[PDB]
Amino acid sequence: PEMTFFSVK
Amino acid sequence: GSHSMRYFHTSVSRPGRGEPRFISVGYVDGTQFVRFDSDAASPRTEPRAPWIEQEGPEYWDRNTQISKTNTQTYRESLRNLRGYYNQSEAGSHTLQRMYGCDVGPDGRLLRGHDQSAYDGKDYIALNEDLSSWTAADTAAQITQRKWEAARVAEQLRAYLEGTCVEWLRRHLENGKETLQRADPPKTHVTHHPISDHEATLRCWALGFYPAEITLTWQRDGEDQTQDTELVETRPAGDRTFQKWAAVVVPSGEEQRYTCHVQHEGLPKPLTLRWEP
Amino acid sequence: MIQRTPKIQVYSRHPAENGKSNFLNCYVSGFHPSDIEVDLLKNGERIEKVEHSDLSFSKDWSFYLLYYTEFTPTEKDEYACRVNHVTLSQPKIVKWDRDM
Ligand code: NA
Ligand code: NA
Ligand code: NA
Ligand code: NA
Repeated sequence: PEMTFFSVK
Repeated sequence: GSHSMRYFHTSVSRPGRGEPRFISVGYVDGTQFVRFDSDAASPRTEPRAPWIEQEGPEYWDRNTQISKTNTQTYRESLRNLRGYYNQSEAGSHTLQRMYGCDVGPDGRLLRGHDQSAYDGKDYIALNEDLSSWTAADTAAQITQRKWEAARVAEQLRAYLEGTCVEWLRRHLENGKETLQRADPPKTHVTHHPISDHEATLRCWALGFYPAEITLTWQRDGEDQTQDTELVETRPAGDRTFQKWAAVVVPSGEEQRYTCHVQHEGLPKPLTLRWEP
Repeated sequence: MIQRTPKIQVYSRHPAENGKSNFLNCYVSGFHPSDIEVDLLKNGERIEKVEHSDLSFSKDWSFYLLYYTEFTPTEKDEYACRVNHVTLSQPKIVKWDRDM
């Protein structure tokens, strides 16, 4: 599965 | 051989036309296997290769929730990036990211990736150490500071060394009949007269997989790289790829020219000449 | 903005055999931004059943798409690809040439 990107840029 | 799993994320703002569209597509080597599109009538992670269809409901639901969350994060990212570059509310902008793992023939992690770009320019990338960042400009240094405080690199490292490699290996096994099958190119040399003095020799490679190939013309054994028109490798539509290379040769000198084809699917590299 | 103009290749899935069914491909690549309009044309008119791939991009961040449709080549019929993009002053038409 994909990764949930832990922060907005 | 070596293998990779990669995800390609595109988010595009469209002021006046709703919220930024988010699309994610997943690949194993050259084979697309999933998609998510926030513009679909019912956004969900959807299979795009047959072998992935045997994954169970929890795989699809987990991926759908991740992509809906990522949809919101990229939209907040796009707002922040607009601020960082002092850009108006009225323009369309693009935020791209690609991430994934490469493994060697023995399934061991070769390296991980996590790169982002804004309006087509590199913005920030996780270094090969999976522990530090390369920021392209002072804007990305703000992002870098946020991600260092939130320890994003440590969490990316965990994903890339754990989940990514494990699931790549699982996919390679479930899809071995296609992912681990190299299809060699079908090859031919065509001949296209230009004038009394010159003709085009075009070397064809059709139907091959994976996309990696070397297709070269030689004159008396010297590589003709500078005089070769090499088209970009192109998808055939059936999972395989096509490519050709052409040189313009003096009329009557055709036999001094050889086309050489190397591909993982060939028992032996090929040497082709014009057969009238 | 970085803007990159599309490359366009129009070609068939299989070598073309007049009268034998086939697939017409228009592969647009290397462009930025992602907004693009692509039509497949038969004798200058737009073909209606045209599918396309999910938007993705290359290592240099430039986008690519494959538009395709079923078709049967013939000596008289002329097929083409018509692409519009912010980098082009007019839509570009590329004719299908069965030797390319
Ligand atoms: Na928007
Ligand atoms: Na499903
Ligand atoms: Na933005
Ligand atoms: Na971008």
